[PDB]
Amino acid sequence: PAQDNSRFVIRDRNWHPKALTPDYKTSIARSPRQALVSIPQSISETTGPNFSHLGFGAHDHDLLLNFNNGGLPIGERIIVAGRVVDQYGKPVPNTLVEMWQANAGGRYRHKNDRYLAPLDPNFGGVGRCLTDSDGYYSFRTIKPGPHPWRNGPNDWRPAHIHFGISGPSIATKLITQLYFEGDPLIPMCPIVKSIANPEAVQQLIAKLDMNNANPMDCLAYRFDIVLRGQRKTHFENC
Amino acid sequence: PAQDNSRFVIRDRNWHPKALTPDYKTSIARSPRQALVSIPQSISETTGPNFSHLGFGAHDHDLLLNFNNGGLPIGERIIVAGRVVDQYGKPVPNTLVEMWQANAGGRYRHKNDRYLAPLDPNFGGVGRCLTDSDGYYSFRTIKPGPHPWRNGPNDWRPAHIHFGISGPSIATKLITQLYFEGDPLIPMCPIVKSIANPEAVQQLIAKLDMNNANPMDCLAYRFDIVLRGQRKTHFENC
Amino acid sequence: PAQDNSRFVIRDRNWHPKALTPDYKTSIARSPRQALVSIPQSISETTGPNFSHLGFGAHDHDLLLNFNNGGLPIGERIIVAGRVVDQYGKPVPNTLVEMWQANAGGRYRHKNDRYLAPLDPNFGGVGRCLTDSDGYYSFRTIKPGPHPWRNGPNDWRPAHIHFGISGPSIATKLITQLYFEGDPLIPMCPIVKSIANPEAVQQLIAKLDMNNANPMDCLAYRFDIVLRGQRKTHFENC
Amino acid sequence: PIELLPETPSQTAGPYVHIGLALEAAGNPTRDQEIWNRLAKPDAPGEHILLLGQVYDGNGHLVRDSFLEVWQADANGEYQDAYNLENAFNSFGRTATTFDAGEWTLHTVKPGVVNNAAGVPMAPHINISLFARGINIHLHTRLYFDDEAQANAKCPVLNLIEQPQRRETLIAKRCEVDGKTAYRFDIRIQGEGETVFFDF
Amino acid sequence: PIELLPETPSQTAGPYVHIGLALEAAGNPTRDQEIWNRLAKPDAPGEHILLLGQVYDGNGHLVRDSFLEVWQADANGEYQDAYNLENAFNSFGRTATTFDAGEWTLHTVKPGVVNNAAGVPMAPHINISLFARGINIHLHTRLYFDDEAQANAKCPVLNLIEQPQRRETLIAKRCEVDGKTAYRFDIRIQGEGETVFFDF
Amino acid sequence: PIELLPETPSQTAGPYVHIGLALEAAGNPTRDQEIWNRLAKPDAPGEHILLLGQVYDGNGHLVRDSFLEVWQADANGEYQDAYNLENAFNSFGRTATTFDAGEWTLHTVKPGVVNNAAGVPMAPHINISLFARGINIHLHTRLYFDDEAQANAKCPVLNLIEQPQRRETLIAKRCEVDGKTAYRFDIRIQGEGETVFFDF
Amino acid sequence: PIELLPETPSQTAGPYVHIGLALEAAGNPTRDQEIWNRLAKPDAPGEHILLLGQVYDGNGHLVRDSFLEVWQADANGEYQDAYNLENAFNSFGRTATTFDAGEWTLHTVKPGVVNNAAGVPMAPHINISLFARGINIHLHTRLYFDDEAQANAKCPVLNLIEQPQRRETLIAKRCEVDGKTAYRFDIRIQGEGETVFFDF
Ligand SMILES: [Cl-]
Ligand SMILES: [Cl-]
Ligand SMILES: [Cl-]
Ligand SMILES: [Cl-]
Ligand SMILES: [Cl-]
Ligand SMILES: [Cl-]
Ligand SMILES: [Fe+3]
Ligand SMILES: [Fe+3]
Ligand SMILES: [Fe+3]
Ligand SMILES: [Fe+3]
Repeated sequence: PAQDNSRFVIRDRNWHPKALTPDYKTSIARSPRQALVSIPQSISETTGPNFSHLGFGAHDHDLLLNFNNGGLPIGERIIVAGRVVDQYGKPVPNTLVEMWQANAGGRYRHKNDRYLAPLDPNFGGVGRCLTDSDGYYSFRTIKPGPHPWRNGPNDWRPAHIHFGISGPSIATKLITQLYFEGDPLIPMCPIVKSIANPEAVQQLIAKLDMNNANPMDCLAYRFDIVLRGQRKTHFENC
Repeated sequence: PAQDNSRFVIRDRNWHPKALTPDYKTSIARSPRQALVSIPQSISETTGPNFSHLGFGAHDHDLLLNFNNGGLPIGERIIVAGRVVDQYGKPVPNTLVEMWQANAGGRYRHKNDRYLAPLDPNFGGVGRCLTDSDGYYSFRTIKPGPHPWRNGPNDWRPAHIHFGISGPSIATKLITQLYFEGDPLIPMCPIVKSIANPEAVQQLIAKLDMNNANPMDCLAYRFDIVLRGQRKTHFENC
Repeated sequence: PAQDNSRFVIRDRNWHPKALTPDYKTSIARSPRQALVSIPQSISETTGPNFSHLGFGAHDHDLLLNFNNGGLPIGERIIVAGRVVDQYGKPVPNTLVEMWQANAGGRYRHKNDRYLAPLDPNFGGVGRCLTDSDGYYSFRTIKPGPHPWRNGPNDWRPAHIHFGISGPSIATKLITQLYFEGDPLIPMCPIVKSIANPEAVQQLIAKLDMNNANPMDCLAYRFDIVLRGQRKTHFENC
Repeated sequence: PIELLPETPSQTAGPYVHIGLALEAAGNPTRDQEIWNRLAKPDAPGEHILLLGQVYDGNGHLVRDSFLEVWQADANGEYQDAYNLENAFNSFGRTATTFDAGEWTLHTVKPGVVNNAAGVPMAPHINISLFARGINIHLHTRLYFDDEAQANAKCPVLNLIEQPQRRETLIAKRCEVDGKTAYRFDIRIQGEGETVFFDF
Repeated sequence: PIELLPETPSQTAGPYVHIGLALEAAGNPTRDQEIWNRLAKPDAPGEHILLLGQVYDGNGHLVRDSFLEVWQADANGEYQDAYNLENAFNSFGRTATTFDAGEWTLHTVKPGVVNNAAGVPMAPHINISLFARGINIHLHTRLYFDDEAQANAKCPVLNLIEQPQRRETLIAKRCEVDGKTAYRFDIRIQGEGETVFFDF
Repeated sequence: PIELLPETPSQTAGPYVHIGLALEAAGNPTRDQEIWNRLAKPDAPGEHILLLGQVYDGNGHLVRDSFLEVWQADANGEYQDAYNLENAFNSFGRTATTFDAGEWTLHTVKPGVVNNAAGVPMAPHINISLFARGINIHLHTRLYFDDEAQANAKCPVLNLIEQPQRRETLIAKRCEVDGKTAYRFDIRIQGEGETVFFDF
Repeated sequence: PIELLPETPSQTAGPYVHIGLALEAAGNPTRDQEIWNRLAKPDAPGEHILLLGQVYDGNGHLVRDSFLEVWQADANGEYQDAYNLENAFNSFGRTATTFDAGEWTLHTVKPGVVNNAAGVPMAPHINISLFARGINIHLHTRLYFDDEAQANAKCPVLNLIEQPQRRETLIAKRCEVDGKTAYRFDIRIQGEGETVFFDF
């Protein structure tokens, strides 16, 4: 079983996006109006699943091969890699990183997406990876395309990859989005801008990583993830 | 009996904290949602109690002695002094200044304060003082400790002393909080930060006042209060 | 037995306070007037006591409990923690850190302290801690109050905690004082200002460390210590 | 334009207000002289009334830690500013809600009519200022009386409330409590039936 | 003061969350191993229960694209972090609301009792994280049980909710579904009966 | 050029050093294990000696609040770093001057000869560090023995003191105190007969 | 912190101080009224005394251009601030050292006892401010009397001087000059027997 022997740095909820961010229209009716109730951390909050023994398929991290229906997907071949650390700089090893994204034309393989850009018969758009003993993960994929959506009358998501990271506890678990260096859709996006602090937004922007590219093959982007800092309990019930 | 003979500069309700300031959680459900109704000033608003003839005990302004149970309170001995003026810079003589605070450990002597830092048997936490004919008041006390509170999961009040000042009318009556120079908790407090203007926050910070200190005895802090400007009526009902 | 196997970076005696610093009056008659005599480092200078096997009591590092006379001390509950490293940035494991301080009111429990702020029956003022295998130490205490002293006619120590750190040799042994972030007494103290470089003074200021605080319980301050750099001998007697 | 010194900004009175401002309520020993909820000694001129009320947040829940300050004319419609516990009557008082029932009480006389600055009579009223944890600057309101319909209908201050329906939030409800004339004045800080609050 | 690396900021999970996290519900093929809504195989120890609920927005309308992650103790009150689809019991699971009825289900056992950090027993509960389009950072809540009324009344987490009426929002209602103990736990994100959400 | 992290700067130990570092002296209760002035248990090898001395400021007045730390080889000229109050001998000790007489005392053995880094024997010596109110960084010195004239004459550390007259400030004076071998080592911080202080 | 107007900084009185402050001693004509060295007319109450002293620099050499201002209580221990050359007694006076012998004199009465601010009796004393070329800010000292040994031993100001030997520097020596009680008070600005100077 799991034990309560750690504490996690309290979240800065003005660094994160707030609940009510009206320019992102769906958040209006889907945001609480009451204050969140602060509770102290107990074993319920400071523990969480470890996926070391989840069975991973050989292509789970590789979106160029995990939806093979006779060929390679069309689009910019890229590696997406990085390190998952906590706020103290400590690697987060053997942690689950999941990702999902649209195809090269901004079309999602989801029954609810009727955008007129076509599906790619060799692209599904889901991956997962356990971090290594040093906190590293990597994916191989196609760079996604921007996506129009029914928010404002001419709103377009920047190219983006959705990420889900478990970390060591249910307190550290995070869902976020990766954006791409220099994309001029980024400052126009009301989802991006649900984050008030521009320095926070910068933290979501993956950087072109030529050092990690395969020549004549695929480019590479770096996306590092910082989860809440973990420390030992001290001077508790004494 | 009191007369209608003066008008008070209208409040700047963007200088004062707004009613709704959600990081201060309790304000969410205790802020009106309708606009305040502006009314002209009449004798009802422009008069107020004069406390010159209230009977003040010898130690009402001295917290080192007003709760004597056979010793001195523990903690940093301080004079808290200043002047009450209005916005025109005019002194406010013979006005009621009241104050209340936690002990040295951040413990309030109030049944609903269950913070685990102990009470101090020689410390109550309450004082009052009428300003003298030139607008000056002073207290002697112990510097209050920071106090944790159930807002966010790791929120702490800066050291603070609550103040209530009557002034010449119910229009000028004010409750506020004094903070102390250099306290690094100040910028992190959602009660302080209910004030949107940083220059307004500065008006609440008492300054270390070495010139007013008793050597080998007690330090001193200076806290001046500005109440609404009072002017004569002019050109009314003509 | 100890061996001569290391050399320590020479002190910068313009970084440390000079011997003669006349605003600190007691230094006038207790500073040598002849130059120090430089001697090369030998086994006498490059070894020192290891305190791993000294017997530490359960509360030697906890001032909230190491002077228990039937209650908790009054004042602001705090963790004082940090790391001991050398100038190369190398951790100093299993080293002796000792500390002593006044109570919440600036009163020292010492027969020659006759300051009129009362003693606290549950507060002694002394702690010790061996650094762990990664260089970390921590104490739990009450934040000391400022203390007036007979130097100039209105001089007050900032709140401070005295520190002694053994390190790997008598060459590294150091006594210093910790001060607290934002304390406006700091720039006015002739003991602080015995240090001529303002950047040296900054190295003595503990920082409020919210991430290390126990919510609803105690705050925390971070104080890291840098001891002389230790290197191997090289090219000696050849 | 002309800028004066800025007013010292407001802060919440906080949950422990009572200890500085309502000593009994905190669990605290009182001093010899306290500013409290008895505005009229038994021998004051005018009609002796008990005032009571409860305070509700925007979720309909009792505000048990609120503190009220009141200012009113005597029966003759004059404001008595020389505060003194020897006086038959004081125009100023303080009260607070109990940590159980959440009810405050005031012992006073019905105020006489007072004119506005233009000479227009206002309906009899008690000026109220409301303080509490979560209230960053105090809320101003007025307590009028349901047995003064004629005067209320003509009050130049009530007539400044654009919607008539909102005027009713300021009208205290007459009853009897143990044979004495009483009025209930509930305050709703937020939402359905929100009490009118003033700026002046 | 001490400043650490800033946490990577949250973003909405988005409407297509099912693509990466609920593969069936998206309409896509599943991999051989999936994290889903069966925390207990028939052979697991404890009382086997069905959980179900719907999720409402501020207008009273179903959230048909929401995604829930849960974390609960086994029947002994111990958290099982070694996630494995070979286990009879996993402490963690995932479920989603159908785009049709808007209802999620979970197949699990009732959790045993867990103490808080101070050693006070918490009523049996399931920790829930709610994700969806329009939800910028996930909402944390707890599902407690209406057949644990006496434990719930002593829970030190429930007692941190200041108003007793808001605690009700966390209490799942017991029923029977096809001969199995079941509880309904509906979530109201905003407005009348808004579900209590936690920060920790 | 290469700059490393700067050393944490020194500060005075201050007048109340004893309370953290010499608990008896302050008027304070001691803990079970203390670092003090008995370096050798009665059964340690070597010649058992009492060391004593007083400390003078630049006006010739006693420094009653000084604190000394000492480091020395055992009789065999080896440094015993594994500090342990069970040990027959420890190479480290602490002492202090009484608030009356101003005299400190150490109970130890005469140290054996130790070689410098070049292999040259140094005369028997005790390394001393002196702390006090008004001393901003501690003063390093050495205690040599007047009955080791041959060795002293040849010490590569004593020979680094340019003036011979100053070497004599480091030579402790042999006596007997109640039949036991003793040496007096007075320190003059400043002025006539100023003790040699070292930098290393 | 609070910063006030800064005090106008001191400068030396300079060698020609006698021009403005000691008109005779300069060699210049005096005005009709001069502040000088007779604090008592023959008719003043108390023991009449002559005071004299010389002033030495750090080399043991006379300061022949020094100027002293004194302030003392009358024989009853009361300070007389209403300066008037018609008074039998003034609490204030001025004197200077002759360019020839280097000696100053004052004609006064022995001051009575004055309590400190805490009500503890101070031994009889004269407050002195010393001015001269080379003295950038004046030096404050006190002249106490050797026929007050027992009072001097209890003086709370003398007892602030940490070393008993330095207190001696403040004790004037009683003699007889032409049949009058006299005391010598020499001042040594620097070095061996340096006179205690105060800050207040
Ligand atoms: Cl496979
Ligand atoms: Cl690995
Ligand atoms: Cl001002
Ligand atoms: Cl560091
Ligand atoms: Cl309850
Ligand atoms: Cl003495
Ligand atoms: Fe407070
Ligand atoms: Fe998306
Ligand atoms: Fe100190
Ligand atoms: Fe000149």
